Amino acid sequence: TSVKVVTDKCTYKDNELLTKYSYENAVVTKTASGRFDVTPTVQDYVFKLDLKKPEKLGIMLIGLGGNNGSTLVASVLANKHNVEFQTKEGVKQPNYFGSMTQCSTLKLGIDAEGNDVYAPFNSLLPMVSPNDFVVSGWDINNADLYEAMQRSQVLEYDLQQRLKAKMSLVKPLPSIYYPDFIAANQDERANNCINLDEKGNVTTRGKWTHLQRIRRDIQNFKEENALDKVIVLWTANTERYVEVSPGVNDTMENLLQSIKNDHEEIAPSTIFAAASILEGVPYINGSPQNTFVPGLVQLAEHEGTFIAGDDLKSGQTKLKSVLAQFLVDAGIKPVSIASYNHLGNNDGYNLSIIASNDILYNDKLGKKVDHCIVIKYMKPVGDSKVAMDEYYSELMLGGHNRISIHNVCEDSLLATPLIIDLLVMTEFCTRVSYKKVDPVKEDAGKFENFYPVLTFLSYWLKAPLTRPGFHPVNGLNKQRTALENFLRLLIGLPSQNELRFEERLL
Amino acid sequence: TSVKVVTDKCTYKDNELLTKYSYENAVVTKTASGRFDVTPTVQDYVFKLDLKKPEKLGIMLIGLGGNNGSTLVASVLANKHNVEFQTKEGVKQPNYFGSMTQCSTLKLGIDAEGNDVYAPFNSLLPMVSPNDFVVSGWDINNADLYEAMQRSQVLEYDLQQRLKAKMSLVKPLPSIYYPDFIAANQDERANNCINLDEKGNVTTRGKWTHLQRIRRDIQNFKEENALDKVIVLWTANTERYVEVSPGVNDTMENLLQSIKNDHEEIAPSTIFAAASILEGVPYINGSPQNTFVPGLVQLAEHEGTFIAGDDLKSGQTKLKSVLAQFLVDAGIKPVSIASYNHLGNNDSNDILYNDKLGKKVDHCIVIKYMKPVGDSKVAMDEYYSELMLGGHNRISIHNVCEDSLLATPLIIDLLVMTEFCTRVSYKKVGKFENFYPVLTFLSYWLKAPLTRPGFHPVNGLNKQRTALENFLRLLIGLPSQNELRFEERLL
Amino acid sequence: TSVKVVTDKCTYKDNELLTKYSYENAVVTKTASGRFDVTPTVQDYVFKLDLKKPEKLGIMLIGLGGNNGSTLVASVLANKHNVEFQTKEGVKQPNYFGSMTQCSTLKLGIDAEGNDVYAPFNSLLPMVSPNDFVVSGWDINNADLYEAMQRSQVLEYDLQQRLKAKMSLVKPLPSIYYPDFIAANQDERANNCINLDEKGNVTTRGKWTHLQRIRRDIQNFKEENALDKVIVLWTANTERYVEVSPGVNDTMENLLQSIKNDHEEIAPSTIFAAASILEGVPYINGSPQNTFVPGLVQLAEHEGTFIAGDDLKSGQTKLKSVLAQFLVDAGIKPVSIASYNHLGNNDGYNLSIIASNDILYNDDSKVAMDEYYSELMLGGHNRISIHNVCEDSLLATPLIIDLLVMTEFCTRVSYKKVDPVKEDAGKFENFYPVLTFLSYWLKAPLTRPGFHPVNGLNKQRTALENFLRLLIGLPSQNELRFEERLL
Amino acid sequence: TSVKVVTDKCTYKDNELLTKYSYENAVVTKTASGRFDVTPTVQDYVFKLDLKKPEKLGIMLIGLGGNNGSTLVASVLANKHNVEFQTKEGVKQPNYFGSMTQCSTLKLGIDAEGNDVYAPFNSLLPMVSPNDFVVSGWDINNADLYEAMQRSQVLEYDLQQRLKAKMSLVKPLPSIYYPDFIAANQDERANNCINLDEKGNVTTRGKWTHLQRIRRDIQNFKEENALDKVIVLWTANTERYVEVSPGVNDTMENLLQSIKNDHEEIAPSTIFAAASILEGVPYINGSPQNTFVPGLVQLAEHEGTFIAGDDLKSGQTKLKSVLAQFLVDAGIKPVSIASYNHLGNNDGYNLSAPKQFRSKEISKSSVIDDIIASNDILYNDKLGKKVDHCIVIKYMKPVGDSKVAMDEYYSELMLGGHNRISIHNVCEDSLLATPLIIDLLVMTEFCTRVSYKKVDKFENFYPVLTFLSYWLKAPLTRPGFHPVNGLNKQRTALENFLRLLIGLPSQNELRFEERLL
Ligand SMILES: NC(=O)c1ccc[n+]([C@@H]2O[C@H](COP(=O)([O-])OP(=O)(O)OC[C@H]3O[C@@H](n4cnc5c(N)ncnc54)[C@H](O)[C@@H]3O)[C@@H](O)[C@H]2O)c1
Repeated sequence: TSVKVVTDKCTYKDNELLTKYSYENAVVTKTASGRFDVTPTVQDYVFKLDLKKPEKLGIMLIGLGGNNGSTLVASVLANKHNVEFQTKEGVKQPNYFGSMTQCSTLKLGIDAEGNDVYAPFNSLLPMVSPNDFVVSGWDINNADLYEAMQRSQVLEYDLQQRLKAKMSLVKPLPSIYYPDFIAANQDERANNCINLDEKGNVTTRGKWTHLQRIRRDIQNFKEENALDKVIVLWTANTERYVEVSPGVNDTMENLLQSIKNDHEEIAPSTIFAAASILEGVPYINGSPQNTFVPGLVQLAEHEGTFIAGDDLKSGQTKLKSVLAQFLVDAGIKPVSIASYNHLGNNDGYNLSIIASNDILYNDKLGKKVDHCIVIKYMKPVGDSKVAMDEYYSELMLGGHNRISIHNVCEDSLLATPLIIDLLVMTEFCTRVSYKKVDPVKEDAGKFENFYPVLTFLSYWLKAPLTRPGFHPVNGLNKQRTALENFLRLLIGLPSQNELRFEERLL
Repeated sequence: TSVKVVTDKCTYKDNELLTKYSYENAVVTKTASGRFDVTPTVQDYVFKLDLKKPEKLGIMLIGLGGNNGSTLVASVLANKHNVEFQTKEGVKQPNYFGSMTQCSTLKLGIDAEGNDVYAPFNSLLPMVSPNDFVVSGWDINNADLYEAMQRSQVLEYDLQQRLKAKMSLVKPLPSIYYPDFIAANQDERANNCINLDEKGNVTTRGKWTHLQRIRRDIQNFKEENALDKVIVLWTANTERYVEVSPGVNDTMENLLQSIKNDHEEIAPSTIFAAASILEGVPYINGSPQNTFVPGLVQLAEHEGTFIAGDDLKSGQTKLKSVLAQFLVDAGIKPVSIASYNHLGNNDSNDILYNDKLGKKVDHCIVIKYMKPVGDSKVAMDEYYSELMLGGHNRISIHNVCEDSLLATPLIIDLLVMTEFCTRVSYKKVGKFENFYPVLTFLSYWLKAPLTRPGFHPVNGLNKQRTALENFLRLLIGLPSQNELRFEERLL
Repeated sequence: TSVKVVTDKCTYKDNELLTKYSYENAVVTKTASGRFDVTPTVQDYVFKLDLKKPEKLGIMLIGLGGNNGSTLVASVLANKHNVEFQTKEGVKQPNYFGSMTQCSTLKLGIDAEGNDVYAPFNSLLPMVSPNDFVVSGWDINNADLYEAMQRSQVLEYDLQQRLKAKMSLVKPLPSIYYPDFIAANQDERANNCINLDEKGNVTTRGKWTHLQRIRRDIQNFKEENALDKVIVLWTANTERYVEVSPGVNDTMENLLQSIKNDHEEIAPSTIFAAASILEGVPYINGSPQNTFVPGLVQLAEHEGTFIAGDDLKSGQTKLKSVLAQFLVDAGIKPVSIASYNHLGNNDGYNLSIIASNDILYNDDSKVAMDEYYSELMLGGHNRISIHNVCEDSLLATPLIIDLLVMTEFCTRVSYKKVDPVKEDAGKFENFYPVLTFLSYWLKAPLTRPGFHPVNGLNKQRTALENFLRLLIGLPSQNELRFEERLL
Repeated sequence: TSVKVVTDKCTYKDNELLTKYSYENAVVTKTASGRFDVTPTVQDYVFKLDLKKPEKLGIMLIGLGGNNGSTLVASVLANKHNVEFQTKEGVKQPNYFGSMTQCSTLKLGIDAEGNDVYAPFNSLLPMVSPNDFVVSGWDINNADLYEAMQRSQVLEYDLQQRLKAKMSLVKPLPSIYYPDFIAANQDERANNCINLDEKGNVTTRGKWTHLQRIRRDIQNFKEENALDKVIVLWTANTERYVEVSPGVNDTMENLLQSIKNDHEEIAPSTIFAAASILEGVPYINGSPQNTFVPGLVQLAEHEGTFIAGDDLKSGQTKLKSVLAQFLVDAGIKPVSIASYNHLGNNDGYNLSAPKQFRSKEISKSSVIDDIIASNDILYNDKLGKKVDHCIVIKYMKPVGDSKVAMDEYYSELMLGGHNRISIHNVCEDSLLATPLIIDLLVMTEFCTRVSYKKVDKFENFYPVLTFLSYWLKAPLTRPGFHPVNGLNKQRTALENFLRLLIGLPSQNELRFEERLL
C-alpha cells in the first residue's frame, strides 16, 4: 500500500520531500490565587525527507550470539525467504508480529460513511524493511548463529533446523571483553576476544587499539557488503554502571584521552559507542548501563551522529506504564505497586505520573506510591518469563482497588520486533532534516538533523536518554502519538484530535 | 484554580464565551492498489459557552434506593459537609477519588524550563460541582436512603452512622413497575409503585397516565427545590430488551400512541426517557437495555434535548479496552479473550486480521452471581495472543473492588459533563445550535455508546478521553495535543 | 523394584498369595442429647492375589482417535521403544510423568536412623506395565493414529514425526453412531460406523446386531493378538444422559430386551458396556453420562465382571478438592467457590465436605481458574485463587494408564469374609462389580444404592495405598511416629 | 456434644482415663539388588489421661502488644462475652473460625447407612476452651492493648470500640531488650524494658537477674489469678539466629553458666525459654529463630517440661506444602516453585532486615527437600534432583495486615509437556495466626495431661512436642530424626492420637462394607 495526500504543504522533487509545518505549543504560568496563565507559542518549520531509502541496511549487534541477536537474525532470514515451518499446531508462515512499524496501523481519516480508515504504519513514508537488513556483529563467544539458536531455546525446533544451513554460516566477530564490567560468571563464555596480550590472555590494556579495531570492523562490514548505511545496537549483557568523574569522561576531549589512557571507567560499550560515532553510524544502547556519559554525548554532538537508548523497554514495563496512567487519568490514586518476575535465560542469569496530579498526590493526602520491583532467576523457566504486578489503589470513601497483571511469554520474541522497530525508525530519522522559519528574515536558513539524541525512540526504551535542559517523558501512549503525529505532518496532515464533529455536531 | 489563555479566538459578551475553531479532518479513499488517497478537509466554527452555571443542579435517579443511588447521595453529603469518618485504618476525609472531572488533570503546556504543567480537569472552564447536586429520584422500594445504605453494604459503618440523620430524611418517589421486564427478585421488593388499580394493585394499564405522572414529578422536584436545571439518570435494574417493530416504536408519533395503547413494547425506562425528553431535561441510560428505540431518539431530536447512554462502563471493561488497544498498537495479535466477572449484589488492523491470516477473535464473556462477596466483586480477563515465529503471549487481568465505589464517581462524571454540554452551542462558518441530541461525547463512560445511524461506535477508552481533553482545550483557544515536543527534539 | 515383608499373615502358593487381614471400623449413633455412641467393629478377611499378571494386556478404547486415545497410544509406543525426541529444550526422553502407578512412591516404613523409606507405588505387588499394553479400539472417524496426533495438536512435532511410521499402522475400528446422543457438531466426521441400514446409511435400528458386532470385535481382537485379558475404556465424546425407565433399563432382562427392541434410551455406550460385560471384559466409563443404568449394573453382577467410572477426573477438579479439604480441616468456612474453564481440544467443542463440618455449617492447552472466598474469625475474610494452565490430554493420558493398571490389578484379587463361628469353607469372591477403588481418577464415582460417593482425593489415595499395604501384611499409616514423640 | 466409645481398652477411673494401645510400624532395609526388606514392629502402650483439665488456663505471650497478641486477647474477650459488633455487612457474632480445635471435625465412623459420622475436634476428650484463657504477657512497648489494636489495624473499628473499655486496662509487662538481636528499626519502640542500668538505659548486663525476673513474673501472674496451669508462647519480633558453640550453649550446664556471664550468644528468647523451663511451664516458640539451642533442649529434658516451636507456619506455607504433596503423589515433577508476598505490618517491617529474613527463609525450603526425597522416580541423578525455589517477602506499608501471597509452580508432564499452577492468597495475616495460636495452646495444655508407659511408671512426652508440627513451619526435632513437613500427615497424626486414646484405631479409608460385602 501507499498513501497520497492532497496538500499544498508538500512538494516532492527528485526523491526529496519538502513539507511546511507550523508547530504550536504553549507556555504556562500558575501563580497567586491559583490562576494558570497560558501563552500559546507558534514556530514554523520546513522538513526535508530523502525519499531514497537504502536497498540494504547493515546492522551490527554487540551480543550477536545471544537470545535477541540469534532471534533477530533468524526472523530476517525466515521472513525474507518465506521459510514456513512445522509446529504441533501445524505449518506456520513467518511474520513480524510484535513490531509496530511492520504490523500496526494508523488512522488516515474517514471515508464516505464517516468511519475510520487505517493504513499500515510504514505505508505513509518510505521505510526500510527488516527483510533488507544485512546483519553482523560482535560476541565474546564464537558459537555460530545456529549453535546460538540451540542455546537460546527461543525458536521452534523445526524452524531452527530449516535455518541451520544459513545460520551456521553466520559467525560473530571477536569483541572487547573487560571482565570486571559484566556479571561474575563470564570468563567461560568469553572465547572470541580481540583484546589479548603477547601471550594471548586477558588484557584491558590498549583500549585505543581496541577502539581502532572496532572502527576497522565497521569499515570492513560496510565495504564487504557494499553497504552505504549501517547502524549499531548493543544487545549484550548488561555492564556495571560507569562512574562519571570530572576530567575523565566529562567531555569529548577528556573521554578520548581517558580511553587512550586505558582508564578504569572506560567500559567495552563506551568504546563501541565511541567507535560508531567516529564512523558516523547511529548507535543504540539496548541495555540499562549508562554508556552515554557526558563526554560521549558531546562527541556525538560534535560528530553530528545519532545515538539513543538505555535499556530495551520490556513488555511488562510497557503494560505497567499504560495501566498506571489509566488509573491516574481516571482519578484513581495508586498507593502501592508490587512488581515481580523471573526467567531462566542468560539475561536474568546476568541479572542474578505522581507529578501531573496534585489533586491525588499532595502534602495533605499523600504524595507517594510505595512500589517494589523484584527480578528473580529461575533457570527451569527458560526464555519464557513470568511477570506479575499488583496494584492496590484508593477509591472514594475509604474504598480500595486491587488489580493484578500476570504475564507469560518468551521474552526474546517480544524484544526482537522492538529491536527491528528501533532500527527501522533510526534509519528513517537519518533521512530527515529541518529548518525553523524566521518570520522576519525570509531565507538564509540551512537544514539540519535532529539533536544527536533520538528521543523519538523513547517508545522502545525503558530509560530515555534525556537531553540536558529537559526531563525524560515516558508514558507509552504519549510516545506513540508523537511518532504518529510526526509521520502525519511530514505528509501534510494535522495531529489526531478525536473530535469527530461530523457526528457530535449538526 | 483557574485558567486564562492569551488568545484572540476567545470573545466575551454578557456572561458568554465565544471561541473560533477551525476543524481539520480528512476524507480517505482506496483504489485498485492499496493506494490511499487522502483529501484533508476544514470547517470553521464559533463555539458559544454560557458561563452562567446553575448554583444548584437537580439530579433525579431512577433506582435511587440501590447501590449506586445511595452511594451517590452519601458521597455528595459527605463531601459537601466534610464528614470525616472512622475506619480501622484511622479517620479518613471524604473525597471524590475515581472521578475524572473531580480528580484528574490536563496538561496546559510547558513552563519556563520546558516541563509539562497540569491543571485540574475542572479548572479550565466553569463546571458544576457534585457538592451542588440536589439529588432525588424514584425507586420501587420505599426504603429511605439510610436504610438503602445498610442494604447495599457499600460504605463504612461509621460513615453510614454519621450520615444516618440526613439519609433517613431522603425518601425515593414511587416509580413505574412493569413486572414482566425484570421481576422475581425485584418483584417482592416493589412496594413504592404509581401504576396501581382501583383495588390498589400493580397494573401495566394506564401507561400514558404513568408518563404524565413522571413529567409532573420532574416539575414538582424543580419547584420544591427552586431549581430550573435537572438531569435524569437511569441506574435501576436492567430490563429485558424490547423489540423495535414498525408501527409501534419506530416513530415518535407511533411511540407516543403505543404508550396510550398500553403497548407491551413500552418499558418503564421508555416512559422515564419520554417524560424527560418532553420535560426537556437531559436523560442518561446507565443500564444496558435498548431504551432509546428509534421513536425515542426521534422524539429527542425533535424536542432538541440531550439523550445519552447504554450501560455504565465498568472498570474491568475499561481495563480490557486499554489493554487490547495496547496490544494491537504494538503489532500484537490477540486471539482469545476468555473474560469472566461474578458479583454478589442486586446488580482497525488488517495486517494482523485479514482473510489470509484470519480476522477472527474469540471473546468470552462470563458473569456469575455469588452473594458472599457482596458489593466487592471480582473480575478476571485472560488474553492469549500470537507473537512472531510461532510464539505466544498470555496476559491475565485480575480485578477486585466494591463495584459501586467506581460507578458512583462515573455517574458524577456523566452528570457534570452533561450539564457542561447543555451550556454549549456552536455555529459553522447563521444562528447557533446545540450538540446533536445524542451526547456521544459521554462515550468514555458508557459500554454500548449510542450512535447516529451510519456511524460506527468508537470505544477506545483513551481516544474518548482525548476527545474530551481537546474539546475543553479548543473552547479556550488551545490546539489539540501533538506530543511533538519540538523544543526538546529539535536543536 | 521389589518388596519383601517378613510376616505370618501372608502365604505363597503356586502363583497365589493368601493374606489375612482384620478389618476394623465403627458404627456411630448420635443421641438426641447430642452424645456420640461409638461401637468399634472388626471383620476378618482372607485375600487371594493371582501373582501371574498378563504378559500383554489388551486395551480397547472407544474414541481411540481422539486426543486421549491418540496420546495414549503414543505414550505406550514412545516409552516402549524409548523414542527420544527433539524440543527447544534439547533432546528429551519419554516417560510416564503424571502417572501415580508409574511415577509415584509409597512409604514402607522407616530405616535404622528412623527416617522414612519410600518405594515405587508399583513395586509392592506385581502390576502390568503400560509398555505391555496392546491397544486397539473404535472411533466414528477412520483417521489412523498418526493423523489423529496431527489433528489433536497435543504432542511435540518431532515426536509425532518419529512416531509416524508406527502410529500410521493403527486404525480405529468402525463404531456405533446414534447421532441423537452427541452434541451434533460431531456428525460431519462420522465416516466409520457399523450401524448402517440396507441402503448403507446410518441406522438406529438393529441395536442387537450392533452389540453382537462389538462382541465380535472383542473376540477377534483377543484371538488375533493371542491376548488373554482385555479392558474396555470409554474416552469418547460425552453423550446425552438417558432417563432410567421402569421396565426398560431398570433390570438385566429388561435392558437386554430393550436393546433387541431398539428402544430410545439405549445409547451407543450402553451397548459398548453390555457387550463388554457379556464378554467378561472390565468396562470403564470416562465420560459424565450415566451409562451404568440399574440394568447394566445387574448384568455385570450376574456376569461377575467389573465396571467403573463416570468422567475422568481433571487436574483442576483434583486441585479444588485438596484445597477445599485443606481449608475445612483448618476450621475455615468457605462461603464462595467460583470455578472456571476453557480448553483447546475437541472435548470442549463437544462441551457446547459441607456435611463433615457441622461446627461451621449449621442452621489442547486448557486454562482453569477457581477463586475461593472464605470467612475468617471476627469478620475478616480470605481470598484464594487457583490458576492452572496445561494441555489436559497430557494429564488425562496418564490418568487413563493408572485406571487400566489398577483395574487389571483388581481383577487378580479375590477375597473371603471370614466367619468366626464357621471355620473353613467359603469360596473366594470377586470385588463388587463396581470398583470404587478407582474413585481417585473419576470425578463422579459410581456407588451402591444406599451409599454416598466419596470425593475426598486425599482419602481416595489413602484407600488405595492401605489396600496395597494390607495385601502384603502391613498395617495402615498412622503417622503417630511414637519412635519420637514418646521417649 | 460428647463421644462415648464401647471398648474394653478404656478404663475411665475417677478422672483418670487409662487406655491400652498397640503401636505398629515397620523397619525397612534396601538391598543393592534393589529389594526392600520390611520387618513389621509392634509396641504395646498404656496411655493415662487426667480427665480433669483446669477451669482457667494462664497464657503469657511474649510480644503481647503486637498484631497477634492484641488480636488473641480481643478474640477471647469478644467470644467469652459474646460481643457482637457492626460492619458494613451488618452485625456479626464473634467466633473462632480458622481454629482447628474449635471449628474442625473428625470422622468417628459410620451410621446405619454406611455414611460418615463426624464430631467436633474437641468432643472426644476434654480440652480447655479459649474462653477460659487468662491472658497477660510481656512487650518492649508499653502501649495498652486498646492502643495496640488501633495500631495493628487488624480488627473492625466497631469491634475495637466495644472492647476499648476492657482492653485499655490490659498492659504488657516490661520485657528484656537486647538490641543486637532484633531487626533494627525497633529501638524507638523499646520503652518497656527491665534490663536498665543506673541511668535507666538499656544494657545486656545481668542476664541472670533478667532470668530471675521472668521466673518471678510467671509466679506473680499465677497467684494473682489463682491459677495452677500456665503456658508461655513467643509471638514477638523475629530474632537473628544465635550461634550455637561448644562450651557455651551445647549443654544445660554450660547454658546456665553462659547466662550468668551475660554471654553474647544468649538471646532474650533463650532466657524466656530457660525461665519457663525452670518454672515447669510449657514454652512455645512462634518465631523462626533457633531459640531451642541444644543446652536449652537438655534443660527441658532434665526438668521434664514441654517445649515446641520455630516459625508460626503461615497458612500460605501450609497450602504450598499441600499442593506440592498432591503433585508429587500424582507422579508430577515440579521443577520450580516461586513464592512471593508483601505485607505492611510490623512483622514484615521487621523481616526486612536480611538477618531476620534468613530465619524465615529457612523452614521454607525444608519442605521441598522432603518431597524431593520421597520420590526417587521423579528426582534422581539421571532425571535430576533439581527443584528451583525462591522466597520473596516484601514490606509494603499501604496494605497493612493484609498480606498478599503469590506462589507459582512449573512442573513437567509426560512427553515434554508442562504445567503451570498459580496460588494467589490474600487476607489479614493475623486473623489466621491468632486461631493457630489458640490451637497450639489448647493442644499443649491437652498434652500436659497425657502420660504413657510401654508395656508388654508412666512417663511424659519427649520434651519436644513435635506433635505440634502442624502449626510450626520449622519443625523442631531430635538428633537423628528428620522433620516431617507433610501438612496432611501432621493432622492425621493428631486425629489418630485422639481416636487411639478413646479406643479407636487409625483411619484406613478401606470402606470394606461398601467395596466388598
Ligand atoms: N532477552 C530479553 O527478553 C530482553 C528484554 C528487555 C531488555 N533486554 C536487554 O538486552 C540485553 C541482551 O538480552 P539477551 O536475552 O539477548 O541476552 P543474552 O544473555 O542471551 O545474550 C547477550 C550476549 O552478549 C554477549 N556479550 C556480553 N558482553 C559482550 C561484549 N563485551 N561484546 C560482545 N558480546 C558480548 C554474550 O556472549 C551473549 O551472547 C540485556 O542485557 C538487556 O540489556 C533483553
